[PDB]
Amino acid sequence: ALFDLTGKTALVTGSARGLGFAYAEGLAAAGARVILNDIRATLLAESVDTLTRKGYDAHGVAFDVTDELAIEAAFSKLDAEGIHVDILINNAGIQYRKPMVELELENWQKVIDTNLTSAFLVSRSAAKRMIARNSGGKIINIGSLTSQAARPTVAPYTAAKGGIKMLTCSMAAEWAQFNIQTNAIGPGYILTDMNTALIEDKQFDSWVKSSTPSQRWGRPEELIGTAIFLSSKASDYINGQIIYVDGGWLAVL
Amino acid sequence: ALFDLTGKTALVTGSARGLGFAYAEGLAAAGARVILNDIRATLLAESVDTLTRKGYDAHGVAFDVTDELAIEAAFSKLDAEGIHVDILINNAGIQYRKPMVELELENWQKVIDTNLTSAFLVSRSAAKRMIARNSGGKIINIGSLTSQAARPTVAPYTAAKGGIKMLTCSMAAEWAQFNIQTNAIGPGYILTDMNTALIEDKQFDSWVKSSTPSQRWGRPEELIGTAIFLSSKASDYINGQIIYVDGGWLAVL
Amino acid sequence: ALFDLTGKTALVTGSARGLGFAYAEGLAAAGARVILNDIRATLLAESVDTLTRKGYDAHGVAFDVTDELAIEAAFSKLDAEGIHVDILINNAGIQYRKPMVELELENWQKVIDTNLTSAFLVSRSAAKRMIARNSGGKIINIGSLTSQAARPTVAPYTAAKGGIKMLTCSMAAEWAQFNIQTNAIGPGYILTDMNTALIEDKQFDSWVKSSTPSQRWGRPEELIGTAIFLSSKASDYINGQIIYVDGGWLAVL
Amino acid sequence: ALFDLTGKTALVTGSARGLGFAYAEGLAAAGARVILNDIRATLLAESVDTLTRKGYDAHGVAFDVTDELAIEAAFSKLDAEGIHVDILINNAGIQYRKPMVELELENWQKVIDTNLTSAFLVSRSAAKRMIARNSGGKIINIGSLTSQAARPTVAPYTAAKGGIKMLTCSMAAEWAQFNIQTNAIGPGYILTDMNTALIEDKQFDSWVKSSTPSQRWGRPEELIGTAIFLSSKASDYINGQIIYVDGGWLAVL
Ligand SMILES: [Cl-]
Ligand SMILES: [Cl-]
Ligand SMILES: [Cl-]
Ligand SMILES: [Cl-]
Repeated sequence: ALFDLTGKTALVTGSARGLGFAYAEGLAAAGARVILNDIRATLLAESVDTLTRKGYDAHGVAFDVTDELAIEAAFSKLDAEGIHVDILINNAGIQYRKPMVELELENWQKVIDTNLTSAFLVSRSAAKRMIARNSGGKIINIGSLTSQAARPTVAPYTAAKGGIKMLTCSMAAEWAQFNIQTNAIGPGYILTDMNTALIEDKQFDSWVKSSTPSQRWGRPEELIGTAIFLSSKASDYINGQIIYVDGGWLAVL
Repeated sequence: ALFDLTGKTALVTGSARGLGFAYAEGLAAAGARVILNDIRATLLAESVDTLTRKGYDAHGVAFDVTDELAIEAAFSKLDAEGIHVDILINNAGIQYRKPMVELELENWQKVIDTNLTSAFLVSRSAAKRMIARNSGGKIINIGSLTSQAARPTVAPYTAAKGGIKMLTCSMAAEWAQFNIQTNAIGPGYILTDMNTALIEDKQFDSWVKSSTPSQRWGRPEELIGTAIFLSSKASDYINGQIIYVDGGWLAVL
Repeated sequence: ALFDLTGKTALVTGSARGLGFAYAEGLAAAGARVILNDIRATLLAESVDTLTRKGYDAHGVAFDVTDELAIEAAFSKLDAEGIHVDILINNAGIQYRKPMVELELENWQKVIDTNLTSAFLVSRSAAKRMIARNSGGKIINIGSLTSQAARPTVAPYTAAKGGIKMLTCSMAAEWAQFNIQTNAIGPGYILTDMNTALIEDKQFDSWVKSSTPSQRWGRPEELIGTAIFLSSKASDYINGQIIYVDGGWLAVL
Repeated sequence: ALFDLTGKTALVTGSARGLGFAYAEGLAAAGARVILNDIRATLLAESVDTLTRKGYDAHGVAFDVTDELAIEAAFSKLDAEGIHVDILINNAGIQYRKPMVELELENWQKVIDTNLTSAFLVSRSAAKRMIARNSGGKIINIGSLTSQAARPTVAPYTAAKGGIKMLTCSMAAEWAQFNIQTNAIGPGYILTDMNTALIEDKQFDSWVKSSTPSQRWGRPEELIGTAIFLSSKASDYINGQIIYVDGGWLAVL
C-alpha cells in the first residue's frame, strides 16, 4: 500500500528521545524496522528496549554524528550484518541560545557541525549504499521554522537550518536520478520534554498561540504522518521540498 | 488509522478527467466517499459511472465554479440529503496560452475567475458548513510550479496560481482556529491527456527531463499520496503550506 | 549616471495620494518627468499642482485602470503627442477588510480587478510601446507583505498581491528579452493615509512595533530609494524580483 | 543625499580581485572610503595601489576571514587608530566542485568555514562597534542563486549560501534595533575572471542564456547599484532581504 513501510529499514539519528524517538516509533508503526542512534549507548539501549517492548523491530547503533570515522564504522557494521538502510532521517543536532555579539566561535561551530555537517556526513554514507544497491531510498532532513524566518539568540541554529533547507535541494539535484528522494520536515513549536520551559512560561505560551492560527502547540505524534509520507511510495515524485508542520505559523504575517 | 478516509466525504471540483479525476479516485481508494464536479454534465456522469464500476462510492454534482448562486444551490442540495463535505479539493480552472501583449482581457479574466475566484467561492460555502458543524475539515487548493516560477505565454494562469498560494495562507489564517486545515498541491509536469501535445514534442520532453533531477515526467497517480496526506489526520498540524510534486524541478537551479 | 532618471518619463497609477504620490515625487526628484494617474480627478489635479509648485515636471491623466478602453485612449493620446512612458509603477489597487465567510463576491472582485487585473492591463499597453521603440523600459508592480504571508480579513487583497508577485515573474519571463526589467516593491507597514485606522489603534501599533525588529513603522520616503533603484540603470540585470521594505518583518519568526 | 556614501567607511572582504574588487570600486565611486581585504598581502597591495591611482580613497587590511584572532587584530587595530567601519560587505568565500559521494570532509569544511562562518566572525567584530558607537551600520552578505536553488557538484557552497540567506535574517532580527540594516546580494551568472571556464564553454554559455530571460550574462558593474543601494540611506527600512541580480533566472520556470 501507498504508506506502508513494511520491508523497509530506517535509521533515525538523535532518536533516543524527543522528536527523533517519535519519528522512530512512528516509522515502526507503519511497519519499518528501525535503527535508533544517539551518542550515549546506555540511553540508546533503554529507548531501543522501550520500542521492543511495544512489539517493534527496533535496534540501536551509537555514534557521534560529527565524527566521520564513527559514522563509516557504524555503516560498515550494518553492512556486515546484512542490514540495508532504505530510509534515513537526519534528526541529530544541538541548540545554543546566545546573542551573536556574545557568541563564542566554539559554540557557533558546534551548532553548525551537529546540525548541518552531520546531515552531509550521514547522508553521504547512506546514499552511496542506496546508489550501489539500486534499491532507491528516502532521506529526510530536519529543518526548522528557522529554515525560513529567524529567531533572535539562535543564529548558528538558524544559519544551520537554512543550510539544511538548501542541502536538501542539493541531495535532490545529485541523487534523484538514482530514485532517491531527499526532502525535509520543518517542525513548528512542538510539545517536547526539551521545550518544557517554553511551554511553562505564560508569556511564551501566549506568543506561540498568537503566532500560529491553530492557536496551539503541536504534539510530537503530529509529525509522524509527514515522516511516513516522505518515507513511503506516496512521495516518489517529491524531491528537494521542505514541509513545515507548524499549524499555520509561517503562513501568517 | 493515520491515512484512512473512511467516514469522510470529499468534493473535488473539475474532476471529470485529468488530475481532478485522479484525486477523486485516490481519495476513494483511501476510503472517502467522493463527489465529483464538472461543468460538463454528460462527461461527469460518465466519469462517476466509471468509478462506481470499480467499486467506489462515487457521485457527481454538476455546477459552474464561478457562479456563486450555482454553488450555493449545489451545497443546499447536498445539505438536504444529509451530505457533509469534510474534504474539498479545488481543482477547477482553465489554461490559456497567449503572450500578454496579444492577450484579450476576456481571456485573462476567464483564467483568473476559473482558477482563483472559484477557489474562494467554493471554499467559502464549504468552510461555512465545516465551521457550523465544528466537524473540522480539509481544504486543498491546486497551485502549480507557476505558483513559484513563471512560464512564458501563461501569465494569467501564473498570476492565478500565485494568488492560490497566498489564498491558501489566508484560509489557514482565518479558519485554522476551527480545526480546518487548508493547504495546496503544486503539481509538476505530469502525464495527462491535456498535456499530450507537450509529451509528444521531442524538444519539450527533453527540456522537462533536463529540468527535473528525476529525469522524468510524473504520472497522475503520483499525486494521490499528497492528496490523501493533506486530507487525513496526518496533516492535522499542517496549514497554509504548498507541497510541490515535481521530481525536484524547483529544487534545482 | 547610475541612479539618475533624467530624460525618463514615468507613469504612476493610483498616485493622487498616499504611497503612489510619494513614488511620483521621488522619481521626479531623481530627474524623471512624472505623469500621475488616479480615478479621482479633483485631488489628482491638486497633487500635480503641489509637485509643480515644488519645481517638478508633473502632469495628470485620470482614467480607471480596470477599463481597458480608457487605458488605450489615455495611451493613444500619449501616442499622438511625443510622450514615451519609460517607467511604469502599478500602484493602483483598493483594500477591503472582511472575513471570507462574510465577504460578498462583488467586493472580492473589485479588489482583484483593481489590484491584479489593472497591473496586467496597464503594463500590456506600456510594454507594447517599450517593445516597439526598443528603448527598453522599467515596470514596477506593487506587492505587499501579503505577497508572502497572510493576514485575516484581507484575503482578496492577499490573493491579489500574491498574484502580483507571480505576475511580476511573468513579465520578466516574457519581456526581459526586450530589455524591460519588471520588478516589485513589497511595502511593510508604512505611515500613510490608507493605514490611519491601523496607526491609531494602540494595540495594532504595539503589534507592528513588536513584529518588526526595527521596532517602528516605515515612512513613505523610505520607499523612494527602492522605487528609484528599480527605475534606474542600477536595476538593469534585476528582473522578476520583489523587494520587501518592512524593517525586517518577514525576516523574523 | 539618498545614495551618497560620503562620510562612510566600508570594508569589503575578499576584494583583491573579482566581484569583491568591483564592490569596493563601486562604493568608492559613490563617495565611501574603502578598505579592501584578502589573505594575500602583496596582491592586496597591488589592488589598493590600483584604486588609489584612479583617485579613490582606498586602503587594505590583510587577514584570514576564518581566523578569529586575525580578524580582531585587524579591527582592534582599526579601533586603535580612528577608523569606524560603517559598511561591511562579506564577499569572502571559496568554491569547490565535487559530487557529495566523492567529497572529502576537509573540503566540505573549508567551503563552510570560508563562506558562512567567516560572515559570522567578521560581522561580529563590526556590529559590536556599530552598536557601541550607536551610529547605525550597513552589513551586506553575499549569497548566490544557490541560496534558493541547487546545482549539482557544489553542495557545500549551496548549503553555505542557504545558510548565508538565513544568517542575514538573524542579523536583521538581532541588530535592526540598533539601526543596523543587514541584507544580502545574490549574484546570478556574471562575467568575471572566476567564471572564465564557465564563460568560454559553448554549452555552458548556451545554458546560461537559455536559463535567464535576459538571455545574457550579467556584467560586474551591474552589481554595483545593488551594493550602493544596500549601503545607503535608501535602504534604512530594508532588513533581512536578499536581492537576486540574475537577469530574471530565478523568476522563470
Ligand atoms: Cl486572447
Ligand atoms: Cl481602444
Ligand atoms: Cl462584503
Ligand atoms: Cl574532495
